[PDB]
Amino acid sequence: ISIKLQEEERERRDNYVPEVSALDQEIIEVDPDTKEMLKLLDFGSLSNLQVTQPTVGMNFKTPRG
Amino acid sequence: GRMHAPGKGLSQSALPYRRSVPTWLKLTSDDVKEQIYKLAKKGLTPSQIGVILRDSHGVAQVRFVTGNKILRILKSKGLAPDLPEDLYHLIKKAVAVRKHLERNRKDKDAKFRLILIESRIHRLARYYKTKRVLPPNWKYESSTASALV
Amino acid sequence: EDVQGKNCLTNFHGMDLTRDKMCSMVKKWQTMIEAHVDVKTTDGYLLRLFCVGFTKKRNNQIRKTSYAQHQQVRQIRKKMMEIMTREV
Amino acid sequence: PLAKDLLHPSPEEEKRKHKKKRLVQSPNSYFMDVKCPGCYKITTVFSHAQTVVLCVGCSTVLCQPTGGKARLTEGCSFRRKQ
Amino acid sequence: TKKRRNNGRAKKGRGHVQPIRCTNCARCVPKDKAIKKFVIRNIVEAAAVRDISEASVFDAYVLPKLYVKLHYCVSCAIHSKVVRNRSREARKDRTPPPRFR
Amino acid sequence: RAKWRKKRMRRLKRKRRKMRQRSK
RNA sequence: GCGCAAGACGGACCAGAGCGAAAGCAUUUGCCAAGAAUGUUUUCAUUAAUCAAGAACGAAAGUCGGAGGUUCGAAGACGAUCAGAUACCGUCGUAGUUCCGACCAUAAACGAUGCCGACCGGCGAUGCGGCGGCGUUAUUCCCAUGACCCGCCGGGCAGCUUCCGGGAAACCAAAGUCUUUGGGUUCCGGGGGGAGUAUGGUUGCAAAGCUGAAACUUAAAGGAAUUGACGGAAGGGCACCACC
Ligand SMILES: [Zn+2]
Repeated sequence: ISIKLQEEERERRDNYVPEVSALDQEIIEVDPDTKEMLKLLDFGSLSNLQVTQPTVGMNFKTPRG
Repeated sequence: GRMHAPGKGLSQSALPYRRSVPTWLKLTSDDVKEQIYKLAKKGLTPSQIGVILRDSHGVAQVRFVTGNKILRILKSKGLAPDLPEDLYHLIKKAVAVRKHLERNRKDKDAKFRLILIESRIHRLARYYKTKRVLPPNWKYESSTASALV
Repeated sequence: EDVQGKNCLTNFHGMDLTRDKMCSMVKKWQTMIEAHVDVKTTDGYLLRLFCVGFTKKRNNQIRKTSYAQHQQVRQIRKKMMEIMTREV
Repeated sequence: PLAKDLLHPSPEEEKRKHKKKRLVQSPNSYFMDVKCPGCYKITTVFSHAQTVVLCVGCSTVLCQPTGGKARLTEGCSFRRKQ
Repeated sequence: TKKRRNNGRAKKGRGHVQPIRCTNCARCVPKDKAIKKFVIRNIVEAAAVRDISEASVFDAYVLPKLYVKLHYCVSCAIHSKVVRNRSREARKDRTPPPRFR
Repeated sequence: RAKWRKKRMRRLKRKRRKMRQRSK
């Protein structure tokens, strides 16, 4: 079924945004490989970035069998 | 692919575009030929001389240095042998396979390989007789072959 | 070998593993390596010793199988054959 | 794909190909200039040498042949020529 | 007409495969064509374990198992319901049956 | 089955070898 | 249960794994000759592809002489089942199965798919050789060397996917690049039977192998796929005119 009053209620639910968005962060964690891409994008002056240490063991596959 | 095998390998040598001797090699043509004569008197075939020179003295190609080939140099000095090296090595292998074959009469597979080897011998002998390298009456004898080797 | 007054005295005669143990050890995607030696002890006993071993999978291995090459198992068998000889 | 530039492949594309299958053939070998730790003479050695190369008078082995590039002994250094 | 791309076998790149005997018939079957099962069972069933531990002189004794490799011909695997028939498309599913669940 | 008919046609030939000879 | 002997056989590890021209090849160690792939700024310089004649090898069975004969087992002798069984089931058991030396040259000898060469889509694995790269492990170190990990290159056995294109379709990355019809070359087919039979020739101790008709007879035989009907094929559901 479809009630337009229920449509209005669900639109009131949909028109919800927090005061502080989820995409404005003081610090954004960035891999060393992404930092070089941003360097190629002349974005080396970004101040919210923080380069992190990548994982060393190159073990990202599922065992076979 | 291979003549007597079903293989289709691709491994070989790739000469560079540079036909020119590099500047760090300071050996003159006459000095390069002197090593050819020296190593020819120790029972070294042209293909052995080439690898010795390459590995030790920095001589990538002698056609690029002296403007000639090793067998031509040896023949001009008179140090070339009677049979060509490729035909010499084919007859040597035929004697070895045939010598193993009297102590092993039930070895049916060496009997196949010997047929293949002697077919290859006949092919090279035909090619060389058309080129007037071997006398026209030369013939490969399965029993007398040891006299050639 | 003897019966000393209601007691019979025994001596070592052989040794072997259990069928359950052996059958549990034999698995598929690995390699089996076996050897046998004949060695005489100092005091005059002649023994035939058999040895078995199996290839092991690694902690981070992704591949299914852990087979060993033929010259790798001829070395292992050579080492089994010499350690059993020197220790008897 | 469907518009790949066959005339001007990048250096990373061509170095990854087989030597015969490149646009122009080129070897993967080189001559390297080896120094014995004890002796003072400096010797040119092929990267894929098949013969045990040794000093003429200093009587020291420089390399041992393997299935690919020859293996230098410990204490011997080298540098590619040009 | 041809039913299976592999001819009902596992033979690829070789000429001859040594035969084996069916466990049920004693029939000669190629080793790559036979239906093989590894059975690891208990010597005593759950109907006898309660009567076995109460008579065991060892505390915490673990009862042994039994390891048998069984080979079937195509006829016995079907008669004994080891292997069923299935639709044309399902025939291409070669994942082991979900028994490990 | 063609195998049996092949076997049958061979016994007939083996017997006709005897009943039809050069000496006849 | 403890020993002794005889011949045969190499389980489990053993895989859509490897090697070989194909038949085919699996306990350890040693000797003998052989081989592919990879590596190569070595050498010769067209030396090549396919092949009438002519040759080498060729499962199993089968034939001649020597040796040995465990097991299994054509023939044969029995006991069952059956309306009948000269069969299927069971008890024996000859030749044979094993080895040495000569013949035989045939298989659903199959990928039912000749060999050599070029072009045409992806993806993950696997076996070998080489090249590069964090990091674990051979216990705490020197480097190489091995066992893992992540990629790249060449040659192999294959797999998944695709509106590459083909095909009667099943299906095939070859069985594609075919009326937009020509890269090279060998063998072989021409509706179904008679018939791979007769006859001649040839090989073989034999059994047989190779080559191989005609008279006559016939309107279809055949290949793929589709709806049913049936199955002494497998799974589910319903009914007090089915059972409990
Ligand atoms: Zn069966």
